[PDB]
Amino acid sequence: KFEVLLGVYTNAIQYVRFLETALAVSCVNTEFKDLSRMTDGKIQFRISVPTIAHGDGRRPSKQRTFIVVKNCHKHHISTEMELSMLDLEILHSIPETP
Amino acid sequence: RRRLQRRIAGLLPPPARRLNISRGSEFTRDVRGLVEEHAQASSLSAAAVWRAGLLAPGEVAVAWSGWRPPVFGDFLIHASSFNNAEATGTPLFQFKQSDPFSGVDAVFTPLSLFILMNHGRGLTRMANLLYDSPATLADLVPDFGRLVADRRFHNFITPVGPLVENIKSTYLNKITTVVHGPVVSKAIPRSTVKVTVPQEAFVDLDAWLSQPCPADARLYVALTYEEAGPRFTFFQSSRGHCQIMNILRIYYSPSIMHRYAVVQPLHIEELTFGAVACLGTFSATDGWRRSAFNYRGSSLPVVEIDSFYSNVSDWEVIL
Amino acid sequence: EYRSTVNPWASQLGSLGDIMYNSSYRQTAVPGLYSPCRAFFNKEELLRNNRGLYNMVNEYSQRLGGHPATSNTEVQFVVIAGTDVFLEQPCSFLQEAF
Amino acid sequence: EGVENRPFPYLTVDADLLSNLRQSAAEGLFHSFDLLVGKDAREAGI
Amino acid sequence: MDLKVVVSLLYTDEIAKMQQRIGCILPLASTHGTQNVQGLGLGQVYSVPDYVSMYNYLSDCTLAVLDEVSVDSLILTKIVPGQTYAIKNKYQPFFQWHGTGSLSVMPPVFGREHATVKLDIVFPMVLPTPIAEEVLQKILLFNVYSRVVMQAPGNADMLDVHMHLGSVSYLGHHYELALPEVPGPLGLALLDNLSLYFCIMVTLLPRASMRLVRGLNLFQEMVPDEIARIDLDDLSVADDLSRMRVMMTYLQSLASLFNLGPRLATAAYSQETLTATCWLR
Amino acid sequence: KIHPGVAMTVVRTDEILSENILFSSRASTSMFIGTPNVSRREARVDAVTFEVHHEMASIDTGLSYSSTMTPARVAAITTDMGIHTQDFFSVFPAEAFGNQQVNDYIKAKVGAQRNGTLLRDPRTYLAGMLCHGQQATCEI
Repeated sequence: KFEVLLGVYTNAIQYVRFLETALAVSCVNTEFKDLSRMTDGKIQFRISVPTIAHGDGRRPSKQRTFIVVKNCHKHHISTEMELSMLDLEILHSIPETP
Repeated sequence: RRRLQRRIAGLLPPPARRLNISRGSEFTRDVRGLVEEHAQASSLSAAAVWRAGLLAPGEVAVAWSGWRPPVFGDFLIHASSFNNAEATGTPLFQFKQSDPFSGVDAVFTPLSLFILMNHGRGLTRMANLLYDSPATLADLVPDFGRLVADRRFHNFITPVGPLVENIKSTYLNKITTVVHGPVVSKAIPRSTVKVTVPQEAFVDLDAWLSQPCPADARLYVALTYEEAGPRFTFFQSSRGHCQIMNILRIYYSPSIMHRYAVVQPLHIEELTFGAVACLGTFSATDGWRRSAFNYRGSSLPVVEIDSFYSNVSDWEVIL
Repeated sequence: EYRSTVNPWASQLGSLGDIMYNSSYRQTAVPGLYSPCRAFFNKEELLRNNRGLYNMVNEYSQRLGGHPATSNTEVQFVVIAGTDVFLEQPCSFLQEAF
Repeated sequence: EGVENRPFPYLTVDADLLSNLRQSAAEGLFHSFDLLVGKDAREAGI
Repeated sequence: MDLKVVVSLLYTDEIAKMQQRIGCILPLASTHGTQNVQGLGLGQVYSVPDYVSMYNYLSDCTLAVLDEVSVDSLILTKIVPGQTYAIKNKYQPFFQWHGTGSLSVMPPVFGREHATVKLDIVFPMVLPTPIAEEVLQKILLFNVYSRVVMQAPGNADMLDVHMHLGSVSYLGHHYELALPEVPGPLGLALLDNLSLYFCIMVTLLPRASMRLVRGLNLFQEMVPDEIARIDLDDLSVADDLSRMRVMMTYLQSLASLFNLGPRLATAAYSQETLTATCWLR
Repeated sequence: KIHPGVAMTVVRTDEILSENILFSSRASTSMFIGTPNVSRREARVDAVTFEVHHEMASIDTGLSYSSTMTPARVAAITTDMGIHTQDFFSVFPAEAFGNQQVNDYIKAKVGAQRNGTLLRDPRTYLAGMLCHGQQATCEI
């Protein structure tokens, strides 16, 4: 009287991309192939403010201009996977056996 | 017998130790194969992984040279104990904590370990500038003044090699130290890390003596117990450990008289006068090039050991 | 404005509350317990948010700005890990209990 | 305070990023900014 | 490189007893490819046992962390000073390992039946170095304080020497030692001549400590008392020479044995899986 | 159960497990997704250990706030909003009275030293370091 096995199943890990999900609506992306080379990023705004001419005697603000810059951030992520040396000594050989 | 020939045909060829060249200007295929070293990192694609030879067993080779890979230590520490603006190559000192299952470690820079020596009684400007509150460092050790008094501080601090990677975490920092092996950085563009030891703590021992020129000049640490508190002096010496203990007794012979004069060893545990340990070997020709460590407004002078090979040893007492 | 305090035994600078609750919190303290009064009595926390409004709104969300408790434990401890512990807290933002 | 003022070719976006600006720079939403009022509001010398 | 050693010889209980110890280390006779059953460690030297012969055999021959256990073979890998290894603390006196601690391979003092597999594969005890020197003191002083109460029972109290010498406390972990209460006179037990080596070391020491300060300053003469300093000054020169030679040999060999010998050095211990990334040192 | 001369005012704290709503406007930041790099970081004889890396570099392209995060609903409350006052005999275990026999009388009459197994956050402790839920520590 035997020991049947009725199936050997597994899950298919579906790929998830950042540009396939809808969180990417909130930020515009760019493949910058050498990011570790970059030590500091910078973007610079110049906001030339207009002014109302006033007839009452007040201290009048002249032509103002804000120069605000925004420095980039750096996020470095890393997981850690393992591989048996028995699964590499067969990978770096050539077999002649079924 | 031909299958075994094909097996040995991959196992026969050693690394090219010599290569008769005709011109250096030609830069042949053979001298290029002699000089080329396989990298430890590549882009995450099958072509770059297969060409970097990361999947090769034991070593890296695209498909034994004297190059052994380093072994790293990973330490989850309290983020208030460590300062993230320290230099990359600085040696660290793990304190073996007394609680059985603590998941947070206690490491110490020689600046971080200095304000343990001071509080209870240059560097002290920088060591008080880096750590604004020494009371958060004085409770990492549960009983510092007790453990110093009965002379059991050396067998509780174990050196863990110089830092290489420090991710700036908010509450529970994680640091990477080369606890043994070639001190080389882990970075996406690989660069050199130099072991930074402060200059007023680092005392040279080859020049303190003032024709045999050896290859490697090993670096030593020295936790020594004095009357003003314990000290951490870093010794550079070209001679072996059997020579370093004799010359360290010769170097510290006045301080044994001072410690015997200013206090009296009325107990039996006060007999030990410090202990030293080897921190690793570096080259004797180009070692210990002096530099600076610039913090926000002050800078202490630092000595920078380049091409360091961390290999820590257990403490050898000086008496 | 018609009185200075509702109790002088805790509101004063050297009162009983500033005996037993005004202690500077350190991660390496030997009890390690969580006291919910320490957000109201720390002089280093009552003057922590004297910086401007947008620079308090910035540091409110960007990190665990001050005194969280460990969730999913039996007794409340102050956190030391902070890896998967995400929580916001208005009781340090506006210093009032309900 | 960490900002350079060079005669850059500034791209002219159409965003409404003037709204609550002189009050936001006062409280300190910007980590580093330069206010140029009067003659300082010029495309500077090269 | 080729690092496997295939020692050829098990039934189901012996296999299952070998599988519980499938990660721990054991000494090999020779650094060769295919070995025999006797080549595995401590079966010819620990079967009266003594610590000095087991220590000499353990520091002498090579070691090996075993990997797999077959029906007839024991595929095991030797350890060389070059590369790094992964060892597991599967030993019956359980001592919690911590990160970056020097691990010592000391021969089994906690009984033969604690660390053996009677097919007789006698594995050595791999326990950290401060616990190693602490347990070595607490078995050595126990043998001394048991021999003095087998000699004179009014000198030491047996209940006094079991409160201190039966408890090791390193890093908060409190350990209790399985100690022999009846070691038997005239030796015939473990640690029987190492505790007797020490007594020859201590006896000839005040005869020799005066011998150097007479031969060869003021600081070295204040820390001892006066009576041991000015003790005899008149002995037979050949007898003094023989005592000096035996004292120097039993000083140097005892000190090399008080160094714990084969010293591994772990880096990253993980009690989630009980493995420690070690190497030879 | 008679009144003392004082009137204590308890303070608790309560964890409210919420379910937040993160809004973030379109093209707020501008990220620079680098390339993945695998690096071998532990090569022992049993199993080599790879550590892949990745680096991104976000930068906000607006001046004001461009995200918001409100709670939507209370999923649950986790702390029992009850009466578990913490004891100062665990917070300050070094402080003691003059007599020892009044000390071990006070610590026996109050619920002193009920538990001493955990003196620090549990998450920090390794593996193998009260039937209710998280107890809200009252504070008089």
